[PDB]
Order: sequence, then C-alpha cells, then structure tokens
Amino acid sequence: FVVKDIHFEGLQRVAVGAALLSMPVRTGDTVNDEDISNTIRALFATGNFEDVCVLRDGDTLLVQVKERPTIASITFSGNKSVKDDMLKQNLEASGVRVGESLDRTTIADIEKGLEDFYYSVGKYSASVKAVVTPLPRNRVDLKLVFQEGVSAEIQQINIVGNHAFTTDELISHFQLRDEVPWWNVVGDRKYQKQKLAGDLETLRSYYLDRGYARFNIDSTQVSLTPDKKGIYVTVNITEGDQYKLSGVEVSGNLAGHSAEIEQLTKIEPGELYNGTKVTKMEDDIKKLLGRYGYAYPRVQSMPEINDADKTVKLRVNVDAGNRFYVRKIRFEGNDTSKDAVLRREMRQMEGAWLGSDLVDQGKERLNRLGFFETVDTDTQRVPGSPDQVDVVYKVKERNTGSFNFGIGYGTESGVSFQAGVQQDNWLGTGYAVGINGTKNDYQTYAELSVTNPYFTVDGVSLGGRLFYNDFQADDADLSDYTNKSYGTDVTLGFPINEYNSLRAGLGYVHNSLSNMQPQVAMWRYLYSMGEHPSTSDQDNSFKTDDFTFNYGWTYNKLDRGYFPTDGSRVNLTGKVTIPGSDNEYYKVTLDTATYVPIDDDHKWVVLGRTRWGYGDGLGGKEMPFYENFYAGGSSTVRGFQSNTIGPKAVYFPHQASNYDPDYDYECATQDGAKDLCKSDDAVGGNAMAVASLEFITPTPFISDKYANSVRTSFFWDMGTVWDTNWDSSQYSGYPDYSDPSNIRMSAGIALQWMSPLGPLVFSYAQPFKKYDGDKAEQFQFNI
Amino acid sequence: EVPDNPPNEIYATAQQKLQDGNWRQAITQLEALDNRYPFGPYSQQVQLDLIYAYYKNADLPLAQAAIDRFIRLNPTHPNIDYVMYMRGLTNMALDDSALQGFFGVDRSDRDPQHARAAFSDFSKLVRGYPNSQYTTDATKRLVFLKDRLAKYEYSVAEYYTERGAWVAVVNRVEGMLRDYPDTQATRDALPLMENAYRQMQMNAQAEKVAKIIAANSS
Amino acid sequence: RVVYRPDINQGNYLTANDVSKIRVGMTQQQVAYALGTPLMSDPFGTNTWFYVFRQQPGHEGVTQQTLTLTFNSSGVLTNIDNKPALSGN
Amino acid sequence: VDCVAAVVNNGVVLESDVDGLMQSVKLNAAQARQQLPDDATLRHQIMERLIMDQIILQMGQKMGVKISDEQLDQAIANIAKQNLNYNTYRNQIRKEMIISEVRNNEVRRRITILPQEVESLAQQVDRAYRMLMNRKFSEEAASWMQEQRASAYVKILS
Amino acid sequence: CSSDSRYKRQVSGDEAYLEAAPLAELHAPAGMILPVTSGDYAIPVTNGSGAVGKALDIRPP
Amino acid sequence: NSEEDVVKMSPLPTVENQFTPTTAWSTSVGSGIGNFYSNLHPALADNVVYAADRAGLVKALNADDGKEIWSVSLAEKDGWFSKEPALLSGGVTVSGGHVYIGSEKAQVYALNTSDGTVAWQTKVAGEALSRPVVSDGLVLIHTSNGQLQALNEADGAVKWTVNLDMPSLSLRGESAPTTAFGAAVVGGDNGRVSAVLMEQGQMIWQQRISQATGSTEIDRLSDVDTTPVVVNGVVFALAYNGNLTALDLRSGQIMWKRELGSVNDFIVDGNRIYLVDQNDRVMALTIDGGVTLWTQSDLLHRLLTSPVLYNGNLVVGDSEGYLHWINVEDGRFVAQQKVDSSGFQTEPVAADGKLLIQAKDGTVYSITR
Repeated sequence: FVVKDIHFEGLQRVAVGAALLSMPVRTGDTVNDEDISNTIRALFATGNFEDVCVLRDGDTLLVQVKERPTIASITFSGNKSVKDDMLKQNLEASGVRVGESLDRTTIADIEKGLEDFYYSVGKYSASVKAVVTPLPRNRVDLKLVFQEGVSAEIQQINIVGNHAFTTDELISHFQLRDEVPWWNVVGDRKYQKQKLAGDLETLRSYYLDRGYARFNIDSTQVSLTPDKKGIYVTVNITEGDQYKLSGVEVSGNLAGHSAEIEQLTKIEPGELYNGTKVTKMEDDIKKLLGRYGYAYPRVQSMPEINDADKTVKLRVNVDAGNRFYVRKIRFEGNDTSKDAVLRREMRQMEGAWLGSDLVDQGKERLNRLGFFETVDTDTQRVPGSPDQVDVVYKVKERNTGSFNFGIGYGTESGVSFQAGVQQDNWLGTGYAVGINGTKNDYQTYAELSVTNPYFTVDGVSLGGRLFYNDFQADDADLSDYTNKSYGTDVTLGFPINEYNSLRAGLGYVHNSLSNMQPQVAMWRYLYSMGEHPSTSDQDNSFKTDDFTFNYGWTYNKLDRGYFPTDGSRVNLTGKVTIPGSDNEYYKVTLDTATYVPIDDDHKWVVLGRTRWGYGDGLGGKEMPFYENFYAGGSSTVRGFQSNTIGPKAVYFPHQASNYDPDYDYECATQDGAKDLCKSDDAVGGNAMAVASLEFITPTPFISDKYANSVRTSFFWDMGTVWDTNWDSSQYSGYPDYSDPSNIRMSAGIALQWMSPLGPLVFSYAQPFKKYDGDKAEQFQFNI
Repeated sequence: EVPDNPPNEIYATAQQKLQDGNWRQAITQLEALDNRYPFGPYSQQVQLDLIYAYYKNADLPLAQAAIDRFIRLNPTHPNIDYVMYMRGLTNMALDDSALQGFFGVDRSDRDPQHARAAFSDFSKLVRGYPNSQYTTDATKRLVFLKDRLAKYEYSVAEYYTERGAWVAVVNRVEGMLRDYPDTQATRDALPLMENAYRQMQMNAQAEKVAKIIAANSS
Repeated sequence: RVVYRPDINQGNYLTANDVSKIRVGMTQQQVAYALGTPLMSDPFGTNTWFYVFRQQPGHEGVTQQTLTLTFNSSGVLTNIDNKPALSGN
Repeated sequence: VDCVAAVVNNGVVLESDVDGLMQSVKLNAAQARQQLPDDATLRHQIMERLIMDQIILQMGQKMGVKISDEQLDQAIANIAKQNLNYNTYRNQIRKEMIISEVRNNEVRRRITILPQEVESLAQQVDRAYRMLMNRKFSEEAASWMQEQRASAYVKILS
Repeated sequence: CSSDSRYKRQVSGDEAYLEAAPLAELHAPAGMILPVTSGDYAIPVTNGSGAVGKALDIRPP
Repeated sequence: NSEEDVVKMSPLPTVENQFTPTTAWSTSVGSGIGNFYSNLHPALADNVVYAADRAGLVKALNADDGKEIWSVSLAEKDGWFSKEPALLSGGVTVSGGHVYIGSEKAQVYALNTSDGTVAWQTKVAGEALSRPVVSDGLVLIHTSNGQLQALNEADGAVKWTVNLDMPSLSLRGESAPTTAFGAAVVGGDNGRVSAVLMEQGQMIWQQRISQATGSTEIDRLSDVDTTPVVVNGVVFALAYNGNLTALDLRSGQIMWKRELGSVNDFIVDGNRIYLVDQNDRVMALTIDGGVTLWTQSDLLHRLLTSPVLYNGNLVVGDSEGYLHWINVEDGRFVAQQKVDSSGFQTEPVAADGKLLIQAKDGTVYSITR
C-alpha cells in the first residue's frame, strides 16, 4: 500500500541517504508487497549489514538493521612459531584490522590460511580457532586459540632411481636433513615445504652439470606416518646418460661486439654438457652487453641434443636492444647529508649511455663511505620514450657521531673529567670533525681535527689537526715530571685509482720536559742528543722543536664502512724529520684488516688484523722516547691494559732529588738505595708487532630487524713490543728487552653494539701467555 | 588505562587536558574515547582532536595516517579544508626537521620528496576552497616551497657544472626553466646554461641564452 | 697529472654505420628508430635536434662529434650538419 | 512483516520463500494419499533444501555461467504443451534453470564410466548404459552436495 | 628552556617562510619564444583577508 | 623445544589378569624395523618361521625352540659399496617354494626357502611397500607410486602395470590387493577401491568410498591402506578418514556405509567385523547392517597394531609393549602381558594353532597360554 516514511535502527555505518540510495520504494508510490524481498536482498548484498527486518505494523517502513560489529581489540594465544609481527601483517593484508567492520567470510578465510601455514611447516595436529565475543554498543572482540601440536620429524629421504651416485652423497647437499649427527647440534629435522622444492631443484642442477642432459624427475611424494609424526620424502629420477659439448653456436641480432661474445662462447672441445656453465655463459654475455649500453638484452640458450652420439650443440639467440640512456639520477632518503655528498661518489655520469656496471660500482662506492646503513639501487624505465631510464638510489642514513664522557678517577678531584666527540658527517656537510679534551689533577689535554674529503671535486682531501698537552703534572708543577707539548699538522691526499690514496703533509711540534726520573732509556736518548746530565738529582730540562714531513698510503677495497663483511684495507703512515729540526728521526707504521666470508649470507666472517711498526733516528741521533709505540688495551692485544706491553724502565738510584715527599713519590727512592732496580712502568719501544684472528658469528638472541647493529666475535690475539737498541752492560742483571720472541698472547669474546652515544664494544678477555708487569684485565668496556 | 565514565565527563577531561596542553596525556583519553565509542554522536570531533594532538606532539607518522584516514570517510564536511591544511603542514614540518636551524644550514639540497608531497596538498587546498580562512597562509607556503624546489635543482646543476658533465647542466637548467620559471633560482641559473652551451662550441645555441639574460637583467 | 679522473661520457653515441642511414626526407619517427631519442634538444623557437657524442678519457684530449638536424615546422628534415668538432680548444 | 530466514555465503534466504514452499508443494499430493510430517520438522527439511539451492545459485555467478532467454522461451513453450505474477514466475524460472544446470555441469565432469560394467549389466538384465549413468549421476550429485554444504557460511535465525 | 609561543594555535615550524621573495616571471626577449608556457606548478591568484604565520589559530572548530 | 605441546591422552588399563600367558621363546633377529614405519612381519610354513629385518638379514626358525636353520644377509653386493643397506620394507610372504620380500629401493627378492639362495631379484617401478600377494602363478605388488605391478612367479617377467593416482600428501603404507575369482581388489592412496581383471591387467570398476568432507582438505587425506576382504559376493573396505564400506564385488554399487571408518587394519569372523579406529577404539560390527554391536575406548593414542583372533581372544599390541587380550563378546581386558620394552608397530600374525609377534628390536616372540 502507501508508505509514509522510512525509519531505521542502524546508526553507525549507515549514512543518512546512503541507505535510501539502494531501496526502490521512494516513499511516494504504492507498494507491490513483493518487491520488498528484492529490496532486502539488495540491502544485504551491499555488504554493510548482518540482519534486515522490514516492518509495516503501522503505515510506515521500519527497517530493523543489525549492523556488522566493529572489532575493537585483537587477542590471540597459544602460538609459538608464529610471532605477532608477521601475524599482524597477515591479518591486515586480508582486510581485517581493528576499527573497521567484521565480515564472517574473512574469519573462515583466516582460519583456513593459518591452518594451511601449519600444515606447510609441519604442525599437522594444529587448528586455529577464532571466536568473537560480543561487546555492548554493537562491538566484538576477536580471540584466536592455537593448538600448535608438534613438528613432524622427517625420517628418511629416498632417491630410488639412481645408478651412478650413492644416496648419501646426494642427500648430503639437501637443505633438509635425513639424519642429524648424534654428537652435534648443527641442525634440525623440520620439514619446510619450500625447502623440498629447493632440494628438488638442487638435485636437478646436480645431475644436470656433471654431464647428464636427458634427466628429469618423474614424481615426488610426501608420505606421512599414520600418527602425524614422521614424513618420508621420496624422489624418483630418470638417470639418463652422459653427453659431450659438440660445439656452441651463437645467432641473432647481435650488436657490433660479436668478437667478445665469440671469445666468451669458446669452450675447449670434449667437455661434458654443464648447465651451470651455460648459465655462466649467458650471464657473462648479458654483462658484456650491459657494459656497452644494451641494458635489457634477450638471451635464450637452447640445447639441441642428438641422443645418438652423445652430442649437444647449444644455440644462443641474442637480441641486444637499444643503447639506453639515463635521463636523471635521483636520490631518496638523504634527509640530512646534502645532495653533493652523494652525487660526487657516482661513476655513472648523468646524461650518458647506461653503463650497467657503472651503476653497481657507484652503489659500492656509496656503501663504502661509512655513513649509510642500507643503500639500494633501482633502475626504472621512464614510461615515455623507448630508451630512457631513471636510476634511483634509496638510502637510510644512520647514526655516525661517537661520544665519550667519563671521569679520571673516583676521588673528588674537582671539575675534572674527560670529553669527546667525533662526527664523520658533521651536519651532513661531508666534513669529518673531531674534538676532545680531558682535564684532571693528573693531566690536561685538548685536541681538534677537521678534514674535508673533497677540497676539490676529484678526491683531493685536505685536513688539519691541532693539539695541546701542557699537563705539567696538574697535581703540582714543583719537583714533578713536567711536560708541555704541542704542535700542528696539515695534510692533503689524492687518489691514484679507484682503490688507492696517497697523502702528504707537514707539521711541527715542540716538547719541553723538566724534572724527569732517571732511567736507562731516557738517559740513552739524552746522551744521543748531546746531553750529559746527572742521575740522582732531577732538575734537568729539555726543549725540542721538530719539523716533521709526513706521508701515507691507503688502500681500501671494503664492502661496508662499519664492521664490514668482505674485503681488505691497508693503511701505511710514516713521518720523517726535515733537516734543521732538533731531532733527526723517522717512523713507519702499517695497519691491515682483511675480512673473508665463508657463507653466502655473509654472517660468519674470518677477520685478520695486523699492525707493524718501526721507528728510529738518523745521523747518530736517537729517536725521541716520547714517540715510542705501545700495545695492550683494546684496539691492540686486548686483555692486559692499555699501554702496558713491552719494556719497563729501570730507575737509577734516586735520592735527595729536589723535593721527595714521604710515603709518596717512591719510584726508586730509598735511604738504603742499593743499585738499579727493575720496575713495572711501561715506556714503549720502537718495534711493534700485533696480530689478531677473529671469528665473526651472529648473535644468538636477536632478530633480523636488529641483526645489523650487533656483532659478536671470538678472537685469538698476539702481540709484542721491543726496543731496537740495547746495553749488554746496563742490562746484564735484567731481562733482555731487545729479544723479540717474548710474545704476549690472549683470547676471548667480544660484543659490539652501535648505541646512540656511538659504537660500543664489550669484551671478556683471558690471557694465556703473559709476563711481568701486565696487570691483566678480564672485562673491557669501550666506545 | 582510563576509568569507565559516561561520555560527557571523559570528553570534558580530554578537552581540559588539551587546554592544559599535555598531549602525551590527552592522546590517551582521546584514543580511549574513540575506541570505546567508534561511531557515536561526535566521533568527528574526536578525530579532529586526534589530528591536532598528534601534530603538536611531533608524532608525524600517526598524524599523517589519521589525516589520510579521515579524508575518506568524510569527503564533504565544513572542515575538510582544515584537514587538507594540516596534511600539508604535517608534510612540510616533517621536511624541515633537524638541528640545522640551530647552526643555520640552508636546507635546500637535501631530499625534496617531502616538499613535493606538501606542494600537492597545498595546491589542492588553494584550488578547491579558495574562499576559506586558511588560504593565504597556504599561498605563502606554496611560494616558499616553489622557491625551495627551484633551489634544489639549481644545486644539482651547479655541481654538475663543477664536475664537468655539461649535458646534465643543460637538461637540468632547461627543466628549471620549464617548470619553475617565475622564481629567482632559475634567474640565477641561466648563466650556468649559457656556459654549458659555450663550452660545447654551440654559439648558435648560446646566443639565445645570452639574449634572454640580457633582456631580463633589469 | 697524477690525480685520478674517472672516465666521463656526456651524450648519446652514434656509429658511422648508423649515421649513414640518415639523409634528408624522413620524418621524425624514422630518425628516432634509427638513432634513438636525442638526449639534448632545443627549447627555443625552431625544433632542432642535437646529437652530441663527447668523451673525456681523463688527462687526455676531449673529443666531440656534433650532429645538428633541422626539422621544419611540419615534421620533416631540412638540413643536417655533421661536424667532427675538434675546433680551437 | 518481512524477515530474513537464513544467511548463506554472501547471499541471503527470505522468510517468504520458506513460508510459501511449506504449503505450496504439499497440497497437490494430499489427494494422492501423502502423509507429510509435522510443520516443524518439514520446515527444517525445506530449510536444508533452500540453503543448498542458494549455494548453487551463487556458485553459478561465481563461475559466471549464464542461460540465454531463448532457452527459457523454449522451455515455457514446452510447459505450455506439458501441463504470484507473470514476471515473478519468470524470475523464479530464470534462477531455477541455472540451479538445475550447475548440477549436470559438475556431475558429468566428475563422472567416470568404464566400458566394462556395461557388459556385466547387459549380461545380467543400451538400457544398461542409461541405468549406469543414472546411478552414477545420483551418487556423485549426492556427494557433491554434501561437500558443498560444508564449505559455505550459514546461520539459523529462528 | 621554554616551549614555543604559548604552544597553542601556533605552528610548529618557524615563521621564516614569510621572508620569501615575491615571484617575478621572466618576460619574452626579442623575437624568440620561451619554453616557460609549459608549467605545472601554478599558484592561483589568492587575495588576503586572512591571518598569516603565528596568528593562524589552528583548532578543530 | 618450547613448542613441544602435544595433545594426547594415553592411559594404562586396569590390572586384570584372568589367566596367565607365557612366552615360548625369542630369537633376536637384530635391529629390525626400528623407528622406521614399515610392514615387516613373519609368516608360517610347515612348522617353520621366516623372519626379516631392515638390515637385509633373513632368518629361518623352527617352532617351540627358536633354533636357527639358515640365515643370509642381502647387503648391496651389486653396488659400489658391497655393504650398503638393502632396505627391506616389503612384508615377508611365504608361498610354495619361495619367500617373497619387498624393498624400498625398488627391488623384489624371491628367496628359495630352505636352501636360502635367491631364485630371482627384479626391479619394479618405485618403492615396494606392500605385502607381495601370491595368486594363480603370479605375484602382485603395490608400488608406492600408484603402479600396481604383477610379476611371474617363476622369474620376474612384468606382465601388466595398472596405473592409479597419487595425491601429494598420501599417508604411507600402500595396501596389498586381495584375489578372488580372477579379480584383484586393491585400494589406492586417493580413496577409491579398484578391481582389476587378473589375466591381462584391465580395470573393471573403480569406486570411491572416502568421504572426507573436512573443512581443511589439505589434511583430510582420505586414503585407503587396508587390505580389502571378500565374503561371498560382498567386499569390505576402510578409508583412513572414515566411511567403512561394504560393497558389491560384481559392480561398483555400495551396499552400505558407516561413518566410523577411519581404520588401517581390520579382521572379519564371517559374522562380526572387528576393527581398530585411528584413535585406538576397538569395536565390532554386524556384517548384515553395520550395527555397532559393542565398543571399547579405554585406550586412546596408544598406537595399536592389527587385531589377531587367537583362541577366541582378540590379541593386540601397543607402543609400550603390552599385549592386550579382548573377549570375543562385548570386550573385556581378559589379560595383559608385558613381553618387551622395545615396542610394537608391525602386524601380529597367528595361524596353524600358534601365535607370532615381532617387536622393533627383540624380533620374534611366540605368545601362548
């Protein structure tokens, strides 16, 4: 009949007129009394409703609506192998997430999906149950209950159908494990469905590259024990027969470079048909075509076989394409470091033909810089002209500023501290700046350095360094070992090729030291300088000004800039005094770090570190003692202490030397002073040699999301320091420090983590081969 | 984490905290009210309050997500222009985020993706609702954004001139003329293109650029 | 000198065999098929196509090959200029 | 007045259809000495029928299998020589034909006749082949219906 | 030390964009066409009659 | 490690020993079945026992003494190693003057009983995991690929290779066929019982019984891996996931089905079918209509073996080693007997007024009153 109005009881998801957008009644016509059914069908088919009830008890249309509830919270429990992070993404992908409506179809879909995943991994006695608890004001809560029963243990892998290879040899290389060694915990026996396909492909390639061509896998089964405990994987093969490569021929729209393709395609006659060799040939053809510009070549290799004479004649069809050009190079993610410090690392120049190798090499150079965590390349073709393409680099800038605060000693010295900051990427400008200063009742020290890697746009890098160390024994400047030292350094370096650098520079430093303790090495140095001071009284003064010309070489082919995973680095630094300086000496230092990977994933890495060092004087003038090397602590032989490896000073009889307070300053003073006495104070020699071997392994309590920020290493470490000059007479009753065979050694574990304060290393070190005056330490924390 | 209370008082305490400004505490109350009362009488007000609180809390990703959520369910509303304005403000404020203001470093050649993402927003705003009360600020920020993008392209062109890749210089400056013609950066950049032609022995192509620079010297 | 200078390439490269294919008469599309989209083109007035093939070996003579094509305002070639450059500097 | 009888998959089942079918199919055979059960159980009988008719109907749209109007015209011409509102009758027939057709589409595809039991039936009793096809159709259709009833959402609203 | 100016109804960014130079379009030199008539980044001519900078009281109204 | 959360309920029955059973003898054929699922079991022939293991060892034994007669090792002499395991997995079947043994490396051996020599050793496509069935001068093997192959009894001579289907999650242990009136009835890993004319190798009828209308078809395997048994013109069958069926032998018409199904081995007395569910519920049914006469569900997840009707008692093993004796009517734990801690998962067999069982390690036992 006639309807006056339309009234509803659904108020949340239904709009004002969006409801009426579907009904045909229009409140302005007589009702057929049957089309109401069609109206309800359409309304519920809109998908925004759950129950619809039309009433015309009076003279109007009342549509009782039961809107679908809006999910308000997500609870799930009993799951072990499916973590929340992936489950949330899986639920969100299928269009269910908190805040939107619920559809009963998606519930069944999610149950099926999760049960499918468990059947894939192996929890065959598993079933997720999703139940919705109603909540007032028409809401629901979704609950998931997981019966993760148990993974079935794969029992045996059978390769019946082989007649040239033993089963064990074949099943050794499979990613799945037949039997785990008894006395090992190397692996497991879970059946991952993807690993099955991986191993089937592995077997196919294995027979395919030892010669057998007419080889194929008939059928693979996955039996199951009638208890859902064991899985018996079976593979059937057609062994086939061996073959030889009769001759490989190339054809197609090959570009003008046919000579190099022919040279690549040459193979010594008589070889066995190898599939991986064919893939290698195709890949290198693609690379050689890419280097000239054809970045998208179609290469198809067909092994036409003659099964009557053990012969295959591979046909290689090549279609190069067009010489692509890069239209523009864009950078994304460099939110701090300005655009220049990316565009200057490139080797694929803008507005040129696409050199498919130059892009990858530029990506390598960007990665090596040391201040990008993840750098990824993406060559995407522009949707217009046939041959244009944009190379887009996506970077994620990482922290690159190292901080260092702390205290000189626990006793209340007073406003005495140590500070530090080193920025590799100061405000992203590219400059490397570093400043630190420690003031203490023992010493006062302050240094600064600024380096610009690209003073001009070729690589010519310019740097300067200043320092001030007039510590004068801040405890007291009277009758104390006083040393005011300072100088300046300026260097610049240029590259020779893509993996080298040479630096040269100048500097001058002067040292004024007064009231020195008497001991053998220092007095030898003073005798060399042309000084003949006394021993018991300590009032001598020495001022020396040195003008040093210094040089260095740097080879850096390293896959990453922050605990890398592959490559090599060598760093040589030397200095020579120029004529006219007070001291005539020369010093040479060499550093080397080599990272070799053993696994495709680049997670287990062998690290070989080594350092060598030799310094001496020229023209009968000894090398100054204050330039002596050291060892120990971190960054060297780790496990003893910083600067405690090598010679120990032998004090002359010290007595009545200016002021000697009682119960302090007891270096060698004694009323019954006998003779020279051995001590434990380290002075450093002029021959340095340290080596270290590290096994780098993943940390066993971390996910991949944080895997690149923590590194764990097991190190065996060795090192030794000794003096090139010696006295048989003055060291008759004391160990001969000139002998370089007294090698200190240690081993231990190291933890490395990159914190917002900078990189941190925690190490636990056990020494093995020690000597006197080591005071070895087991824990070492450093920044 | 909130006591169960009738709607009026929980909204009142949320607004009181917002008057105070403790956004870390106001967002909790707003989220609780919205989650408990999804499609109530005044869910729109809760959504807009979430936008304001998220923005002033420097919580840019969630503010962006809430803007992009609300832009759909209410395509027409007397405050949709406000939502677009805050979308643009979110993008642009997200761009200029670092310490470099303290030290005074001209952020011009950093990533421009945020700048363009904001320009699209403010263009939509000034094109759709030209009589609103936010339009003049949008216009000024549009001028600033165009100047900034032109400066970025100019920086790339200048580096390529220094490096020696001339064709890059020519293409970049031609693009700057094509897209950002009325700014001051492209006026600064014309001499680079003139030199790029001259160094390639293209007198018949550098003469015209010399004429243009001469004409617009003023 | 001594400072390492990476190899620099600055435009589309055209081989003499492909150059011989182009003569007066063909439309734009056939030229694009022959040589590819020109990397540099004129924005001012007459639509002229520049093909500049320029190379810097690095501490060696910069080499340049210029091909200037003038297309009349209908879509067909009018004249060409195949300059080996190497003039003056 | 109007209410929803049941929900299926994405479609719906109306009170109107079950209410009409409850009596509209039982009155004709009452004169043929038919003793139907009580209303309640027969209602669930019709419920089980209708819930499946729907599933088949949405299945036909899932696949995208249609029937031309000409087949309807020829079939109603057949009905003219064989034996609501006119358009309602035609809308009923349009879906009824596809609901019936999906059964014969699936069964013939999943049936398997080996030419061996035909000889056994011929020796026991061209009629044998027809008997075999009828039996195999019946069994496979029952199995298919049973498995389809399992993989579709359903609820009871009474 | 202290927060922004009342940190309410005040934009989080600075007011440094108001110093932006006004836009002056290039004019066409003698007998030669410019490519400038190819833009996409157009600024529709909008009047004043509104607040600016720190005076734009942002509030969910 | 932390994920081992299995759901199961394995209780031990009430101690009720109404009579004492005792062990006649043992042999210790050696490490045999072990952890691997298989179908090895001895068989009787003229007061002799023939036993085997997975190492290739084959032994002959006498009754009441266990005194060894002959024994050979079938190590892979033909190969590179001459010591590779032969992987005997087929059940031991004695017939006439031969003992047929299957292998998982696609080999079938026919040993020559007392002498111990090999009559012939042939290769059949795919793994052979079934009981070799002897019939009418032929051997039937159900390889684990769906290929039912028939061999000449005298020597090899593959006659026909009937093809079946193989869904890719079938549970292990393919069924061995039953021969009657020139027809071999064989189950397949796809849920369908098929009859093959056993004179050329031509199919007669292939009928489906496994109605696994499960929500998750991926795990509703629904294969048949029990030997169908024939009484008069009606043959019975059991899918893994349900639908016990009694169906006509002449055609593919189902006489009647029962929803319990879900079995891997069963026995028929000619009037009362006894069987074991997946859940180790031992029950009996009437052949006439399938009325569940009686049930016993005290056990659950004990992983039983096939029942054996010996002296009116249904004897059955379990995983922990106990042998359980069930009354012929209504069920009752008439006697328990612990005879080995090694374990049971093969099939006990009894005939000729005896009883024989094989554990996973201790191998042959004879269980007697």
